[PDB]
Amino acid sequence: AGFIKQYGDCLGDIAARDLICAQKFNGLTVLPPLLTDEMIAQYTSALL
Amino acid sequence: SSGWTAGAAAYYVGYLQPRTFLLKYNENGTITDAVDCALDPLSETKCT
Amino acid sequence: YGFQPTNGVGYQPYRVVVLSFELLHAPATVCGPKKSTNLVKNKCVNFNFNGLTGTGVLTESNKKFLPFQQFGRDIADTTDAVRDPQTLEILDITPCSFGGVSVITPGTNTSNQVAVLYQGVNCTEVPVAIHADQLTPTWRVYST
Amino acid sequence: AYTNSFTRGVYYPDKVFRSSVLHSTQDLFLPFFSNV
Amino acid sequence: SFVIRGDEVRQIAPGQTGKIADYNYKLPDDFTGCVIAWNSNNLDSKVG
Amino acid sequence: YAWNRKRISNCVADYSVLYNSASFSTFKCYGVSPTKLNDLCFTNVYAD
Amino acid sequence: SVLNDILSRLDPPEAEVQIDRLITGRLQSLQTYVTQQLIRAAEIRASA
Repeated sequence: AGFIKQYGDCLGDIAARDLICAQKFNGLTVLPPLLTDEMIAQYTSALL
Repeated sequence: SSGWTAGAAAYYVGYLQPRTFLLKYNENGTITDAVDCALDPLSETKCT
Repeated sequence: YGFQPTNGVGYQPYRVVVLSFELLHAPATVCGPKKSTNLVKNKCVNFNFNGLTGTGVLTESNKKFLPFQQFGRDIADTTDAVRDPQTLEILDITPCSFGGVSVITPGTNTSNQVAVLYQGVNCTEVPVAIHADQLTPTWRVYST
Repeated sequence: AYTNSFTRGVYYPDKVFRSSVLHSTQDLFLPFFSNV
Repeated sequence: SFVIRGDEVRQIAPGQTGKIADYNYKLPDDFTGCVIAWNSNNLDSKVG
Repeated sequence: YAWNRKRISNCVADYSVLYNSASFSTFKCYGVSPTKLNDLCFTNVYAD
Repeated sequence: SVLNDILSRLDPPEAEVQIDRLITGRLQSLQTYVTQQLIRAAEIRASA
Protein backbone atom coordinates (compact mmCIF):
# COMPACT_ATOMS: atom_id res chain seq x y z
CA ALA A 1 0.00 0.00 0.00
CA GLY A 2 0.95 3.61 -0.74
CA PHE A 3 -0.46 5.56 2.24
CA ILE A 4 0.01 2.90 4.88
CA LYS A 5 3.61 2.35 3.84
CA GLN A 6 4.12 6.10 3.84
CA TYR A 7 2.80 6.18 7.37
CA GLY A 8 5.39 3.61 8.48
CA ASP A 9 8.13 5.77 7.06
CA CYS A 10 6.76 8.50 9.31
CA LEU A 11 7.57 6.44 12.39
CA GLY A 12 11.11 5.96 11.14
CA ASP A 13 12.18 9.63 11.22
CA ILE A 14 13.99 10.74 14.37
CA ALA A 15 15.43 13.89 12.82
CA ALA A 16 12.15 15.39 11.68
CA ARG A 17 10.63 17.95 13.97
CA ASP A 18 7.02 18.35 14.94
CA LEU A 19 6.33 14.98 13.56
CA ILE A 20 3.13 13.70 15.09
CA CYS A 21 2.21 10.89 12.72
CA ALA A 22 -1.21 10.21 14.20
CA GLN A 23 -2.28 13.16 12.10
CA LYS A 24 -1.30 11.37 8.89
CA PHE A 25 -1.92 14.15 7.17
CA ASN A 26 -5.59 14.53 7.29
CA GLY A 27 -6.85 13.42 10.67
CA LEU A 28 -6.35 9.77 9.91
CA THR A 29 -4.61 8.18 12.86
CA VAL A 30 -3.93 4.67 13.94
CA LEU A 31 -4.58 3.69 17.52
CA PRO A 32 -2.28 1.14 18.99
CA PRO A 33 -3.61 -2.20 20.09
CA LEU A 34 -4.30 -2.61 23.79
CA LEU A 35 -2.52 -5.92 24.05
CA THR A 36 0.99 -5.31 22.89
CA ASP A 37 2.69 -7.78 20.61
CA GLU A 38 4.96 -8.79 23.43
CA MET A 39 1.94 -9.39 25.62
CA ILE A 40 0.20 -11.36 22.92
CA ALA A 41 3.14 -13.71 22.96
CA GLN A 42 2.80 -14.27 26.67
CA TYR A 43 -0.81 -15.27 26.28
CA THR A 44 0.15 -17.69 23.57
CA SER A 45 3.03 -18.98 25.60
CA ALA A 46 0.66 -19.46 28.50
CA LEU A 47 -1.93 -20.92 26.17
CA LEU A 48 0.88 -23.17 25.07
CA SER B 1 22.26 17.28 -52.67
CA SER B 2 25.21 17.64 -54.98
CA GLY B 3 28.83 18.14 -54.10
CA TRP B 4 30.54 16.37 -51.26
CA THR B 5 28.59 14.63 -48.55
CA ALA B 6 29.13 14.22 -44.83
CA GLY B 7 30.19 11.10 -43.01
CA ALA B 8 27.77 8.31 -42.26
CA ALA B 9 25.06 9.12 -39.79
CA ALA B 10 21.66 7.79 -38.92
CA TYR B 11 18.77 9.39 -37.14
CA TYR B 12 15.34 8.16 -36.28
CA VAL B 13 11.89 9.65 -36.10
CA GLY B 14 8.74 8.34 -34.48
CA TYR B 15 5.34 9.76 -33.70
CA LEU B 16 3.87 10.44 -30.27
CA GLN B 17 0.35 9.37 -29.38
CA PRO B 18 -1.92 9.97 -26.46
CA ARG B 19 -1.45 6.87 -24.38
CA THR B 20 -1.41 6.10 -20.72
CA PHE B 21 1.73 5.12 -18.87
CA LEU B 22 2.64 4.00 -15.38
CA LEU B 23 5.87 5.62 -14.39
CA LYS B 24 8.22 4.25 -11.77
CA TYR B 25 10.00 6.88 -9.74
CA ASN B 26 13.10 5.66 -7.96
CA GLU B 27 14.23 6.99 -4.61
CA ASN B 28 16.08 9.77 -6.42
CA GLY B 29 13.05 10.70 -8.46
CA THR B 30 14.68 9.01 -11.41
CA ILE B 31 12.42 7.21 -13.82
CA THR B 32 13.73 3.67 -13.97
CA ASP B 33 10.96 1.91 -15.87
CA ALA B 34 7.60 2.39 -17.50
CA VAL B 35 4.63 0.49 -18.85
CA ASP B 36 2.92 1.24 -22.12
CA CYS B 37 -0.61 0.63 -21.02
CA ALA B 38 -2.18 -0.03 -24.45
CA LEU B 39 0.71 -2.11 -25.72
CA ASP B 40 -0.79 -5.50 -24.89
CA PRO B 41 -3.22 -7.21 -22.61
CA LEU B 42 -0.41 -8.03 -20.24
CA SER B 43 0.49 -4.35 -20.13
CA GLU B 44 -3.11 -3.39 -19.49
CA THR B 45 -3.14 -5.55 -16.39
CA LYS B 46 -0.10 -3.74 -15.09
CA CYS B 47 -2.00 -0.52 -15.61
CA THR B 48 -4.97 -1.43 -13.40
CA TYR C 1 -20.94 46.23 -35.68
CA GLY C 2 -20.61 49.97 -36.30
CA PHE C 3 -21.55 51.17 -32.81
CA GLN C 4 -23.41 54.42 -33.58
CA PRO C 5 -21.50 56.89 -31.55
CA THR C 6 -24.20 58.29 -29.28
CA ASN C 7 -26.95 55.72 -29.80
CA GLY C 8 -26.05 52.36 -28.34
CA VAL C 9 -27.48 51.29 -25.05
CA GLY C 10 -26.56 47.69 -25.94
CA TYR C 11 -24.89 49.06 -29.07
CA GLN C 12 -21.80 50.46 -27.42
CA PRO C 13 -18.44 48.83 -27.43
CA TYR C 14 -17.65 47.18 -24.15
CA ARG C 15 -13.95 46.75 -24.22
CA VAL C 16 -13.59 43.45 -22.51
CA VAL C 17 -10.29 42.23 -21.20
CA VAL C 18 -10.27 38.72 -19.85
CA LEU C 19 -7.54 37.40 -17.63
CA SER C 20 -7.00 33.69 -17.86
CA PHE C 21 -5.14 32.12 -15.03
CA GLU C 22 -2.88 29.19 -15.72
CA LEU C 23 -0.84 27.20 -13.23
CA LEU C 24 1.39 24.46 -14.52
CA HIS C 25 4.13 22.09 -13.53
CA ALA C 26 6.44 25.09 -13.56
CA PRO C 27 7.32 27.75 -11.18
CA ALA C 28 5.12 30.81 -10.96
CA THR C 29 6.25 33.67 -13.16
CA VAL C 30 3.62 36.16 -12.05
CA CYS C 31 3.10 36.36 -8.33
CA GLY C 32 1.67 38.67 -5.70
CA PRO C 33 3.67 41.42 -4.21
CA LYS C 34 5.81 42.20 -1.23
CA LYS C 35 6.30 40.01 1.64
CA SER C 36 9.40 37.88 1.48
CA THR C 37 9.82 37.18 5.16
CA ASN C 38 12.51 35.45 7.13
CA LEU C 39 12.02 31.74 6.86
CA VAL C 40 11.81 30.03 10.21
CA LYS C 41 12.61 26.38 10.66
CA ASN C 42 11.53 23.67 13.06
CA LYS C 43 8.41 25.46 14.18
CA CYS C 44 4.73 25.14 13.47
CA VAL C 45 3.91 28.01 11.21
CA ASN C 46 1.51 28.98 8.48
CA PHE C 47 3.35 29.16 5.19
CA ASN C 48 2.79 30.48 1.71
CA PHE C 49 5.26 29.61 -1.00
CA ASN C 50 4.28 31.01 -4.35
CA GLY C 51 0.64 30.83 -3.33
CA LEU C 52 0.88 27.33 -1.92
CA THR C 53 -0.62 27.79 1.50
CA GLY C 54 -0.61 25.43 4.41
CA THR C 55 0.52 24.84 7.96
CA GLY C 56 3.42 22.70 9.07
CA VAL C 57 6.99 22.63 10.23
CA LEU C 58 9.64 23.58 7.74
CA THR C 59 12.82 21.62 8.13
CA GLU C 60 15.86 21.15 6.00
CA SER C 61 15.43 18.02 3.96
CA ASN C 62 17.75 15.51 2.37
CA LYS C 63 15.70 14.92 -0.74
CA LYS C 64 17.61 14.80 -3.98
CA PHE C 65 15.68 17.26 -6.04
CA LEU C 66 16.64 17.68 -9.67
CA PRO C 67 17.51 21.17 -10.70
CA PHE C 68 14.31 21.51 -12.69
CA GLN C 69 11.85 20.15 -10.13
CA GLN C 70 9.98 22.83 -8.21
CA PHE C 71 8.52 20.70 -5.44
CA GLY C 72 7.40 17.22 -4.48
CA ARG C 73 4.23 15.49 -3.39
CA ASP C 74 3.25 12.63 -1.12
CA ILE C 75 1.01 9.71 -1.99
CA ALA C 76 -1.85 11.84 -0.67
CA ASP C 77 -1.34 14.29 -3.52
CA THR C 78 -0.39 16.79 -0.88
CA THR C 79 2.77 18.87 -0.79
CA ASP C 80 5.61 16.82 0.61
CA ALA C 81 8.29 19.43 0.12
CA VAL C 82 9.10 22.75 -1.49
CA ARG C 83 12.16 24.71 -2.52
CA ASP C 84 12.29 28.38 -1.59
CA PRO C 85 11.68 30.87 -4.31
CA GLN C 86 14.32 33.06 -2.70
CA THR C 87 16.91 30.44 -1.91
CA LEU C 88 17.52 27.20 -3.68
CA GLU C 89 17.14 25.19 -0.53
CA ILE C 90 15.01 22.12 -0.07
CA LEU C 91 12.50 21.99 2.74
CA ASP C 92 10.34 19.10 3.86
CA ILE C 93 7.01 20.10 5.28
CA THR C 94 5.75 18.07 8.17
CA PRO C 95 2.43 19.14 9.51
CA CYS C 96 2.59 20.55 13.00
CA SER C 97 1.95 18.28 15.95
CA PHE C 98 -1.62 17.27 16.67
CA GLY C 99 -3.53 14.28 17.96
CA GLY C 100 -6.65 13.17 19.74
CA VAL C 101 -7.47 14.21 23.27
CA SER C 102 -9.11 11.79 25.64
CA VAL C 103 -10.11 12.25 29.24
CA ILE C 104 -9.45 9.43 31.65
CA THR C 105 -11.77 9.89 34.58
CA PRO C 106 -13.19 7.80 37.28
CA GLY C 107 -16.92 7.96 37.79
CA THR C 108 -18.13 11.46 38.51
CA ASN C 109 -19.85 10.03 41.48
CA THR C 110 -16.45 8.81 42.57
CA SER C 111 -14.46 11.96 41.99
CA ASN C 112 -13.86 15.09 39.93
CA GLN C 113 -10.14 14.42 39.47
CA VAL C 114 -9.08 13.58 35.96
CA ALA C 115 -6.10 12.60 33.85
CA VAL C 116 -5.76 13.67 30.24
CA LEU C 117 -4.36 11.56 27.44
CA TYR C 118 -2.73 13.15 24.43
CA GLN C 119 -2.76 10.59 21.67
CA GLY C 120 0.47 9.84 19.84
CA VAL C 121 2.39 12.88 20.91
CA ASN C 122 5.72 13.40 22.60
CA CYS C 123 5.40 15.09 25.94
CA THR C 124 7.54 17.93 24.73
CA GLU C 125 4.85 19.37 22.44
CA VAL C 126 2.08 19.70 25.04
CA PRO C 127 3.34 23.12 25.93
CA VAL C 128 3.77 23.93 22.24
CA ALA C 129 0.33 23.14 20.90
CA ILE C 130 -1.27 24.87 23.83
CA HIS C 131 0.93 27.95 23.71
CA ALA C 132 1.37 27.55 27.44
CA ASP C 133 3.74 30.50 27.49
CA GLN C 134 0.85 32.89 26.83
CA LEU C 135 -1.44 31.51 29.53
CA THR C 136 -1.84 32.40 33.17
CA PRO C 137 0.01 30.48 35.81
CA THR C 138 -3.15 28.64 36.79
CA TRP C 139 -3.23 27.04 33.33
CA ARG C 140 0.53 26.49 33.18
CA VAL C 141 0.50 23.93 35.94
CA TYR C 142 -1.20 21.49 33.55
CA SER C 143 1.27 22.05 30.74
CA THR C 144 4.12 20.15 32.33
CA ALA D 1 13.71 0.73 -43.32
CA TYR D 2 12.35 0.44 -39.85
CA THR D 3 13.91 -0.31 -36.51
CA ASN D 4 12.45 -1.45 -33.25
CA SER D 5 12.19 1.48 -30.89
CA PHE D 6 11.83 -0.81 -27.97
CA THR D 7 11.18 1.26 -24.83
CA ARG D 8 12.52 4.72 -25.53
CA GLY D 9 10.80 8.07 -25.52
CA VAL D 10 9.76 8.36 -21.87
CA TYR D 11 10.14 11.71 -20.14
CA TYR D 12 9.06 13.38 -16.92
CA PRO D 13 5.47 14.30 -17.48
CA ASP D 14 5.65 17.33 -15.25
CA LYS D 15 7.85 19.59 -13.16
CA VAL D 16 6.71 17.85 -9.96
CA PHE D 17 9.05 15.70 -7.91
CA ARG D 18 7.82 12.32 -6.74
CA SER D 19 9.69 9.51 -5.09
CA SER D 20 9.25 5.80 -4.61
CA VAL D 21 5.79 5.85 -6.07
CA LEU D 22 4.10 4.40 -9.12
CA HIS D 23 2.18 7.20 -10.72
CA SER D 24 -0.04 7.10 -13.76
CA THR D 25 -0.40 9.94 -16.22
CA GLN D 26 -1.56 10.59 -19.75
CA ASP D 27 0.47 12.55 -22.28
CA LEU D 28 1.76 12.17 -25.80
CA PHE D 29 4.39 9.48 -25.75
CA LEU D 30 6.01 7.06 -28.13
CA PRO D 31 4.08 3.86 -27.94
CA PHE D 32 6.21 0.90 -27.04
CA PHE D 33 7.67 -1.28 -29.74
CA SER D 34 6.61 1.11 -32.46
CA ASN D 35 8.25 1.37 -35.81
CA VAL D 36 10.66 4.22 -36.25
CA SER E 1 -34.24 52.76 3.05
CA PHE E 2 -31.70 54.14 0.64
CA VAL E 3 -30.75 56.68 -2.05
CA ILE E 4 -28.80 54.11 -4.12
CA ARG E 5 -28.28 54.41 -7.86
CA GLY E 6 -30.21 52.49 -10.52
CA ASP E 7 -27.45 50.24 -11.80
CA GLU E 8 -26.65 49.60 -8.15
CA VAL E 9 -29.99 48.06 -7.17
CA ARG E 10 -28.67 44.65 -8.08
CA GLN E 11 -26.25 44.98 -5.16
CA ILE E 12 -28.87 45.13 -2.49
CA ALA E 13 -29.14 41.37 -2.20
CA PRO E 14 -27.47 38.59 -0.32
CA GLY E 15 -24.34 37.30 -2.08
CA GLN E 16 -23.45 40.30 -4.15
CA THR E 17 -20.32 42.37 -3.89
CA GLY E 18 -19.78 45.85 -5.18
CA LYS E 19 -19.38 49.44 -4.10
CA ILE E 20 -22.46 49.79 -1.94
CA ALA E 21 -22.50 46.15 -1.01
CA ASP E 22 -19.06 46.37 0.56
CA TYR E 23 -18.68 49.85 2.10
CA ASN E 24 -22.20 51.25 2.36
CA TYR E 25 -24.56 48.46 3.34
CA LYS E 26 -24.17 44.76 3.73
CA LEU E 27 -27.02 42.30 3.60
CA PRO E 28 -26.30 39.04 5.33
CA ASP E 29 -26.14 35.74 3.48
CA ASP E 30 -29.06 34.44 5.57
CA PHE E 31 -31.15 37.55 4.80
CA THR E 32 -34.85 37.00 5.30
CA GLY E 33 -36.85 39.80 3.78
CA CYS E 34 -37.76 41.72 0.67
CA VAL E 35 -36.04 44.46 -1.26
CA ILE E 36 -38.48 46.98 -2.65
CA ALA E 37 -37.12 49.43 -5.16
CA TRP E 38 -38.80 52.12 -7.20
CA ASN E 39 -37.08 54.97 -8.95
CA SER E 40 -38.08 58.30 -7.54
CA ASN E 41 -36.71 60.62 -10.16
CA ASN E 42 -39.37 63.17 -9.43
CA LEU E 43 -38.67 63.43 -5.74
CA ASP E 44 -34.97 63.98 -5.94
CA SER E 45 -33.42 64.90 -9.22
CA LYS E 46 -32.88 68.56 -9.77
CA VAL E 47 -31.28 70.28 -12.68
CA GLY E 48 -27.63 70.66 -11.98
CA TYR F 1 -13.23 37.21 -34.31
CA ALA F 2 -9.56 38.22 -34.67
CA TRP F 3 -9.13 38.53 -30.85
CA ASN F 4 -5.63 39.44 -29.72
CA ARG F 5 -3.77 37.52 -27.06
CA LYS F 6 -0.98 38.96 -24.95
CA ARG F 7 1.32 36.98 -22.69
CA ILE F 8 2.13 38.39 -19.29
CA SER F 9 4.70 36.90 -16.96
CA ASN F 10 7.81 37.37 -14.82
CA CYS F 11 6.60 40.15 -12.55
CA VAL F 12 4.54 41.04 -9.52
CA ALA F 13 0.88 41.98 -9.86
CA ASP F 14 -1.08 44.78 -8.13
CA TYR F 15 -4.62 43.73 -9.29
CA SER F 16 -6.23 45.74 -6.49
CA VAL F 17 -5.67 48.92 -8.46
CA LEU F 18 -7.70 47.35 -11.24
CA TYR F 19 -10.43 46.43 -8.79
CA ASN F 20 -10.35 49.82 -7.15
CA SER F 21 -11.24 51.69 -10.25
CA ALA F 22 -14.68 53.15 -10.64
CA SER F 23 -14.06 52.90 -14.37
CA PHE F 24 -15.18 49.35 -14.97
CA SER F 25 -18.90 48.77 -15.36
CA THR F 26 -18.62 45.03 -15.07
CA PHE F 27 -15.96 43.35 -13.02
CA LYS F 28 -17.00 39.75 -12.56
CA CYS F 29 -14.58 37.03 -11.66
CA TYR F 30 -15.29 33.34 -11.93
CA GLY F 31 -13.08 31.67 -9.39
CA VAL F 32 -11.31 34.54 -7.73
CA SER F 33 -12.84 37.08 -5.58
CA PRO F 34 -11.72 40.37 -6.98
CA THR F 35 -10.33 41.01 -3.57
CA LYS F 36 -7.74 38.63 -2.18
CA LEU F 37 -6.52 38.32 -5.76
CA ASN F 38 -3.23 39.82 -4.63
CA ASP F 39 -2.50 36.59 -2.72
CA LEU F 40 -2.33 34.38 -5.82
CA CYS F 41 0.69 33.50 -7.91
CA PHE F 42 0.47 31.96 -11.34
CA THR F 43 2.67 30.49 -14.04
CA ASN F 44 1.10 32.32 -16.94
CA VAL F 45 -1.54 34.99 -17.16
CA TYR F 46 -3.07 35.69 -20.53
CA ALA F 47 -4.94 38.85 -21.34
CA ASP F 48 -7.41 39.09 -24.19
CA SER G 1 -9.74 19.98 -4.77
CA VAL G 2 -7.89 22.12 -2.25
CA LEU G 3 -9.71 23.77 0.62
CA ASN G 4 -6.99 26.29 1.24
CA ASP G 5 -7.10 27.25 -2.40
CA ILE G 6 -10.85 27.81 -2.38
CA LEU G 7 -10.55 29.90 0.74
CA SER G 8 -7.79 31.95 -0.81
CA ARG G 9 -9.65 31.93 -4.13
CA LEU G 10 -13.18 32.95 -3.31
CA ASP G 11 -15.03 35.23 -0.97
CA PRO G 12 -17.34 33.52 1.50
CA PRO G 13 -20.61 34.15 -0.28
CA GLU G 14 -19.37 32.29 -3.37
CA ALA G 15 -16.92 29.99 -1.60
CA GLU G 16 -19.62 28.46 0.51
CA VAL G 17 -21.16 26.91 -2.55
CA GLN G 18 -17.96 25.31 -3.76
CA ILE G 19 -16.87 24.00 -0.38
CA ASP G 20 -20.33 22.58 0.10
CA ARG G 21 -19.79 20.43 -2.96
CA LEU G 22 -16.70 18.93 -1.44
CA ILE G 23 -18.28 18.41 1.95
CA THR G 24 -21.29 16.56 0.65
CA GLY G 25 -19.07 14.43 -1.55
CA ARG G 26 -16.18 13.85 0.84
CA LEU G 27 -18.48 13.07 3.69
CA GLN G 28 -20.31 10.65 1.47
CA SER G 29 -17.00 8.98 0.68
CA LEU G 30 -16.19 8.82 4.36
CA GLN G 31 -19.66 7.47 4.93
CA THR G 32 -18.94 4.84 2.31
CA TYR G 33 -15.70 3.91 4.02
CA VAL G 34 -17.31 3.52 7.42
CA THR G 35 -20.05 1.29 6.11
CA GLN G 36 -17.43 -0.88 4.50
CA GLN G 37 -15.54 -1.10 7.74
CA LEU G 38 -18.58 -2.06 9.76
CA ILE G 39 -19.41 -4.82 7.34
CA ARG G 40 -15.80 -5.92 7.13
CA ALA G 41 -15.40 -5.71 10.88
CA ALA G 42 -18.39 -7.95 11.24
CA GLU G 43 -16.68 -10.49 9.06
CA ILE G 44 -13.57 -10.33 11.15
CA ARG G 45 -15.53 -10.46 14.37
CA ALA G 46 -17.30 -13.45 12.92
CA SER G 47 -13.87 -14.97 12.45
CA ALA G 48 -12.84 -13.87 15.91
